[PDB]
Amino acid sequence: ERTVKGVLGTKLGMTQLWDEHNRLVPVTVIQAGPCVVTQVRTPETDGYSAVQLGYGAVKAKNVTKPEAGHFEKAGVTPRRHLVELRTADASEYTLGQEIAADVFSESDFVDVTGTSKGKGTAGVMKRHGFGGLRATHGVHRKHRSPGSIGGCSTPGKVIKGLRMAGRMGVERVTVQNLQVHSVDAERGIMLVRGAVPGPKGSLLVVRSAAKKAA
Amino acid sequence: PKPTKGPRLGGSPAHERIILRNLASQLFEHGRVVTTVTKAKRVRPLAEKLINRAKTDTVANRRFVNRTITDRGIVHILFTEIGPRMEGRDGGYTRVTRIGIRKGDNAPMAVIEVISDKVA
Amino acid sequence: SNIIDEIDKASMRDDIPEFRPGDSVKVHVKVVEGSRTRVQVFSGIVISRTGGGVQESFTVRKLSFGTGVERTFPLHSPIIDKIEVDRHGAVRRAKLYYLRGRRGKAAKIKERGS
Amino acid sequence: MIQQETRLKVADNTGAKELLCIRVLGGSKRRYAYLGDTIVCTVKDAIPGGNVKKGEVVKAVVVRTVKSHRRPDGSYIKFDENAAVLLKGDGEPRGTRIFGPIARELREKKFMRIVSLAPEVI
Amino acid sequence: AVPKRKMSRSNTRHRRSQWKTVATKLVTCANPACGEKHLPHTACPSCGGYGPRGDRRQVVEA
RNA sequence: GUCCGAACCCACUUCAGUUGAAAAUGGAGGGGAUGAGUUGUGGAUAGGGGUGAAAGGCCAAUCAAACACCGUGAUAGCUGG
RNA sequence: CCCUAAACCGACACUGGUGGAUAGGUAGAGUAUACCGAGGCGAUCGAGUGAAUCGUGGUGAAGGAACUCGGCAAAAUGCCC
RNA sequence: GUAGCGAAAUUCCUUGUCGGGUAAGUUCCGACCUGCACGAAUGGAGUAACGAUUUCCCUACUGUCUCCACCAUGAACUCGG
RNA sequence: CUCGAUGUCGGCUCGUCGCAUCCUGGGGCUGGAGUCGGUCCCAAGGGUUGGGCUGUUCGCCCAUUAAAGCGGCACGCGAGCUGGGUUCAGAACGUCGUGAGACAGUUCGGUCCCUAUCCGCUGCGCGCGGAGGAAUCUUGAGAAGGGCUGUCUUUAGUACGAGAGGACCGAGACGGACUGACCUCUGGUGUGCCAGUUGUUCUGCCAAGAGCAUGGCUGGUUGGCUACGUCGGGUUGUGAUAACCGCUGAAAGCAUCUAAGCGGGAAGCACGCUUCAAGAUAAGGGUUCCCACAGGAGUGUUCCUGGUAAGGUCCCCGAGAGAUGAUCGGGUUGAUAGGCCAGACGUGGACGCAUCGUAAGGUGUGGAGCUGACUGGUACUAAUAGACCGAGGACUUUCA
Ligand SMILES: [Mg+2]
Ligand SMILES: [Mg+2]
Ligand SMILES: [Mg+2]
Ligand SMILES: [Mg+2]
Ligand SMILES: [Mg+2]
Ligand SMILES: [Mg+2]
Ligand SMILES: [Mg+2]
Ligand SMILES: [Mg+2]
Ligand SMILES: [Mg+2]
Ligand SMILES: [Mg+2]
Ligand SMILES: [Mg+2]
Ligand SMILES: [Mg+2]
Ligand SMILES: [Mg+2]
Ligand SMILES: [Mg+2]
Ligand SMILES: [Mg+2]
Ligand SMILES: [Mg+2]
Ligand SMILES: [Mg+2]
Ligand SMILES: [Mg+2]
Ligand SMILES: [Mg+2]
Ligand SMILES: [Mg+2]
Ligand SMILES: [Mg+2]
Ligand SMILES: [Mg+2]
Ligand SMILES: [Mg+2]
Ligand SMILES: [Mg+2]
Ligand SMILES: [Mg+2]
Ligand SMILES: [Mg+2]
Ligand SMILES: [Mg+2]
Ligand SMILES: [Mg+2]
Ligand SMILES: [Mg+2]
Ligand SMILES: [Mg+2]
Ligand SMILES: [Mg+2]
Ligand SMILES: [Mg+2]
Ligand SMILES: [Mg+2]
Ligand SMILES: [Mg+2]
Ligand SMILES: [Mg+2]
Ligand SMILES: [Mg+2]
Ligand SMILES: [Mg+2]
Ligand SMILES: [Mg+2]
Ligand SMILES: [Mg+2]
Ligand SMILES: [Mg+2]
Ligand SMILES: [Mg+2]
Ligand SMILES: [Mg+2]
Ligand SMILES: [Mg+2]
Ligand SMILES: [Mg+2]
Ligand SMILES: [Mg+2]
Ligand SMILES: [Mg+2]
Ligand SMILES: [Mg+2]
Ligand SMILES: [Mg+2]
Ligand SMILES: [Mg+2]
Ligand SMILES: [Mg+2]
Ligand SMILES: [Mg+2]
Ligand SMILES: [Mg+2]
Ligand SMILES: [Mg+2]
Ligand SMILES: [Mg+2]
Ligand SMILES: [Mg+2]
Ligand SMILES: [Mg+2]
Ligand SMILES: [Mg+2]
Ligand SMILES: [Mg+2]
Ligand SMILES: [Mg+2]
Ligand SMILES: [Mg+2]
Ligand SMILES: [Zn+2]
Repeated sequence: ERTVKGVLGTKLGMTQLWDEHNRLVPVTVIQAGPCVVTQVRTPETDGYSAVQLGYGAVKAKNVTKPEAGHFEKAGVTPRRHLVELRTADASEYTLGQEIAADVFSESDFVDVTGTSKGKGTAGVMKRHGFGGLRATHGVHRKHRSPGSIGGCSTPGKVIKGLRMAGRMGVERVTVQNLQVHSVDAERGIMLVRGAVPGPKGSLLVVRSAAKKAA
Repeated sequence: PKPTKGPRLGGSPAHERIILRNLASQLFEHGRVVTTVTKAKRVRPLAEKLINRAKTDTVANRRFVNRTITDRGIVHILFTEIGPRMEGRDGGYTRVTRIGIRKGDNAPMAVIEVISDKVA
Repeated sequence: SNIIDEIDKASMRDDIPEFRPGDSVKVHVKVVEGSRTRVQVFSGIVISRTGGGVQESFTVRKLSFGTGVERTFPLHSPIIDKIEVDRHGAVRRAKLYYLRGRRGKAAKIKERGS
Repeated sequence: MIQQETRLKVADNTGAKELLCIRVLGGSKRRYAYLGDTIVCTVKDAIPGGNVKKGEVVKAVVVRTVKSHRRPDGSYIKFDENAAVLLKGDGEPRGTRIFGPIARELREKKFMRIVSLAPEVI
Repeated sequence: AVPKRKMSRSNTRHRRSQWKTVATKLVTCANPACGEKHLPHTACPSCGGYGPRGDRRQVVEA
């Protein structure tokens, strides 16, 4: 239903600059390199409109015959990552079209989606902000404990969705309304004001801000 | 070199420090050592740093190597035999090869040796 | 990487003097006040230098009206019109935090080359 | 950061010498007060000849925090003691002299008398 | 806690059948004069050798 | 029958242990430490009795009357089979 | 032959108990504590692994008892002149 | 029921009343006397010194807490017994 | 019901539900002029503070806040914690009793065990299936989360008001609490890095070093982790509604929001935002890839073995992943890790030499030496070499 611009990139790290008001801004550096249109989804064939973009360098010996055939139909050289962008104007893209970082200008607000850093199995105190018990005052081997996990006979069960220990991180995260600080289109570099999910070297999807701004 | 992230060898970081120093000294004394996979892979960087220091022969270098090792026969071997052997070798003075497992505790063993042939 | 460094090179200055922690330093800082812009001087002893590219920063400690005030400036901040080095101290470390617990002659640094 | 039970020195000539923070004003569950933040305090120490008496519940504005204060230009200011200036309930100092350096954070459209009376504003 | 009831034979066997190992895989020695099985990326027990057919090295004198 | 403090004797608090390393302990502190001190060796007091700076405490790891054997296959308007 | 114990009393080759004697150096008041000597050991399942969690230690911005039944625990103090 | 003491290891009502201490004090501290239901060797009222006793306060100090984070270890986890 | 034990008061921790709503949202009536209120109708989305006293719950008080809601869940919650109270044994007071003793009187002290089998819940895998075998990108039936709010300026000293006082409806700026990610900044950590240093023992000694004492201690500190930090978010809105307000309008010549019919109307409902999702066995969709093998018994050809294609897995090097599985990347057609070279960070001026000093030591040579995680290069070392699995034109029927 919505029209979205988008590009694929790599998280390179964070730096800082001072804007025109001499305010220190933290910027994430994104190698928002060349993306090619590798497939176009239309309501006639796939039931929805989207653009499957390809981004990244790949060793030809690491691409398979199915992947080689997909890219050969697209007419492009193989890319490492294939990501679909849901946009109402997917009909304006052609197969093999080159999409660069200059899709966004110097003050665009963007949504950045990435897979966040992983923490392994975290306890209730770290992954859910639980307070344990006191360090002293009699507490008996339950300092970082979840406390109670339910009631009594009624109901004789733990309710679904109770917050417990478990593996946290490595999940899809979108940060909204991030201001594009700058775009260097010739070298495919994007300075975005703020912090984005994921470790350095992780794939990022930069899209138009769904809620425009705040 | 780099720290070891997880729990240390021997039940304490001090004991791992000592174990790695002794293992590097024994590797230099004998040329090869059968020392389980993790110990060999953990002592490779320290031993390679020591050999690289021993490549250039000065009194300050010998004293710095003698900070580690602490056995002057091993220092003599390292600055007289092992060090000159790697004049044209830029890194990679040792190699590790898996050897099997120990019967008693299933510990995967390995052999770490100092490269024996001249590069030239 | 090196791309980060080359991006940061555009925010660096080249008029920064050569000073260490322990040096006496005058920092001319432009303050915006109403419609006016003025330059206010913060004079004191450099007690730290946290390094690295455009993230370089230094802390200056001053003794004003019977109380200590420390200010941490990013070395390449645009708010600094200039930095002047008055004395070159003689210290034995890179972080002069012990000076927070001193006053008087015990707070004065030597002069380099004395 | 100033929280409840923090004891601050007084940068005024009101005769008070020490204040105990009873409450940090500005919203429910509010934890800490920084430079320019108003707190409710009790006078733990007072000059025997003075207009402010020990055990009085007053309002103060925080200057001179020990911790640090970030500024938008990326710089930080830091002091050696926690200090406060007593107020008359309208935002105007009870005293007539301000001692020690004063944070520029007080000059955010709010506390003009304290800035004018300050010997140094940093 | 303590088990409330004796576990049934079906459930006991369901859990117990998963306590199992895998067979060691083994690879043929690249040395033509040995041809004996050894572990992958491990020196051969029978000849003490390692490497491809072209460039062999001796790891164990055994 | 001074003070601080080891050995030694004890056991105030806390943490651990609680299918323990241990049927009463361990770690960290704590009290006494020339005295009404502590300890080795041998000895004396025996069950309605002993001994007790006194808690019904202790008398061979459950003492408001030890343990063993015997009366004895006690008796139980009670429970179980 | 063992003997502040793997051989004794503890059902054990048991982090407990068990009387006496010899008992050196440097630092120290010291038989405390630290590192060593005479001498004796490496301890009787191991190898790995940055999960949570429990135990045992360590550090900590600003605040400083707001914790809690209670300053429990810890910190602070500490020695000689 | 004397001297002396008294909302007390005793006071039900009771968080009695008044004062002090706190920003705020059912506890505490000094009184009052209305002693449910003190009292003179089952001693009364005091008392320097002493107390791992109980209670209240001040200061120092701190991860007790705001509000937890990080480090190493014995288990936990994986492999072989 | 339970005495061959259903542990009990208060608190902590973790919640979830109701609405009889404390705040925020909508409305009717007012003895509603305005600012404020009172009252009862909707409404459970979010929120609903920190302390003093007391074992308390309760309550009084202090300082706030938009508000400091009332209840249920074995007066929720001790195989989650505490143990202050209460119901053990010691002891004392008052009182009662001749006494042993007693008290829903007070007073000080007083062992809280458990390695989780099943359901439940939080996470992570293996298997089979998804009518050939695969790779890659996806749809969304459905599921989960999120939903809080203040102050100031302006409109406007306007409307209202005798004055005092003082708006609705709109616009904007800055916050409190909560929460997601992140480590550029600040702060913390640091068993690793540099330095200093006490005691001792050792490397024969000088010099230079090493072991131990909590990393002996002390001062800093990159990377990682992290909050005390930094960025972002709640939404503008849409559809049907609630209380309520109506339009037209009879039955009932009038009247009537209702009976026909049409419409406004809330933080609530369903969407909008984020996330999971085809075991959704209804097992979906697009694109791409490999394809008519071999041998037996056969009985509509069936079916079973065997070697393969596309593709994978074992194995090895690792991390941006991790308890283990798993995930992700690399494996010589190679920068995956280590080493090496260079730089950055960190430390703070190595050894040796020269010189000054009786010596401890100072100065120079010289931002020296050392140095982890960060960066860029570089096959020197290790990723050797090999195995194993994996279709067959893929059941059947009717259409076209
Ligand atoms: Mg806590
Ligand atoms: Mg604990
Ligand atoms: Mg329970
Ligand atoms: Mg580490
Ligand atoms: Mg171990
Ligand atoms: Mg050590
Ligand atoms: Mg630096
Ligand atoms: Mg089962
Ligand atoms: Mg004595
Ligand atoms: Mg004494
Ligand atoms: Mg005794
Ligand atoms: Mg006898
Ligand atoms: Mg008795
Ligand atoms: Mg007995
Ligand atoms: Mg009896
Ligand atoms: Mg009898
Ligand atoms: Mg008879
Ligand atoms: Mg023994
Ligand atoms: Mg002996
Ligand atoms: Mg025995
Ligand atoms: Mg004894
Ligand atoms: Mg001695
Ligand atoms: Mg000793
Ligand atoms: Mg000896
Ligand atoms: Mg012996
Ligand atoms: Mg053992
Ligand atoms: Mg052993
Ligand atoms: Mg044994
Ligand atoms: Mg530190
Ligand atoms: Mg602290
Ligand atoms: Mg501090
Ligand atoms: Mg203080
Ligand atoms: Mg309190
Ligand atoms: Mg208090
Ligand atoms: Mg409290
Ligand atoms: Mg204590
Ligand atoms: Mg202590
Ligand atoms: Mg009473
Ligand atoms: Mg009273
Ligand atoms: Mg009073
Ligand atoms: Mg008489
Ligand atoms: Mg009496
Ligand atoms: Mg009498
Ligand atoms: Mg007395
Ligand atoms: Mg096992
Ligand atoms: Mg039963
Ligand atoms: Mg209602
Ligand atoms: Mg709700
Ligand atoms: Mg209950
Ligand atoms: Mg009790
Ligand atoms: Mg009694
Ligand atoms: Mg009587
Ligand atoms: Mg759906
Ligand atoms: Mg960094
Ligand atoms: Mg730091
Ligand atoms: Mg010397
Ligand atoms: Mg110490
Ligand atoms: Mg850091
Ligand atoms: Mg009408
Ligand atoms: Mg379902
Ligand atoms: Zn072979």
